[PDB]
Amino acid sequence: RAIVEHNAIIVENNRIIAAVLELIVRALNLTDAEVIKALIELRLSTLELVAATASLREITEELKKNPSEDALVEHNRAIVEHNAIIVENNRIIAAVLELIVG
Amino acid sequence: GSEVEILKALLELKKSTAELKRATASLRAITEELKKNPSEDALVEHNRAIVEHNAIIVENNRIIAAVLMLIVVAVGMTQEIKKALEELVASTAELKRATASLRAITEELKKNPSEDALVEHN
Repeated sequence: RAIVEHNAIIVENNRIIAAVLELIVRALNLTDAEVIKALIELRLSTLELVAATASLREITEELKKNPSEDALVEHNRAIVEHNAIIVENNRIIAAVLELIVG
Repeated sequence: GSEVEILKALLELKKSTAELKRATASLRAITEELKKNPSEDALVEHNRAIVEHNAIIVENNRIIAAVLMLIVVAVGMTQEIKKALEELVASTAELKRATASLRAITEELKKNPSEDALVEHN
């Protein structure tokens, strides 16, 4: 349960960061094609992250209702895939910050 | 000399290649079989360590062979160097003979400065 709450928090945190990044890019009037592309990639990765998060929550609820060894291993796999998605989303956020700072 | 050392280096390349192919095959068998049940943690972690160890060994064998080929190429010139040395030794001995002859001529020319001695000097 704590892991699921943590992932929900990460998703909200990255949504907020993507929004603040858009505010920064607009406030600084940046036109660099690389930052615009990075923002597009970020938006797409946040869509993937939200959908994966919803899938993880549903899987966790199904595990809770009918706990089993097979359901538990499927849930753990869902978590590994979710963490991989979070890592990709953080990579994109890092790329955007690198472009803003540098 | 180098005729056998190089044959052994080729055998090494053959064996490290076969090792690489087999290590890769287990790399993949591991990914496909272990993702089926991630709870078998010891098996997947041990086999991944095995794969990394083999990959490192293969890379090291490649580098070692690359260095030994430089030693082998230096070795393969043994006969060319030996012949160059034989020529250099013969040249040194001839230079010594010419020097001794010139010294004797110098002494003869100074002691008895005949025109023939000047011709011999030149």
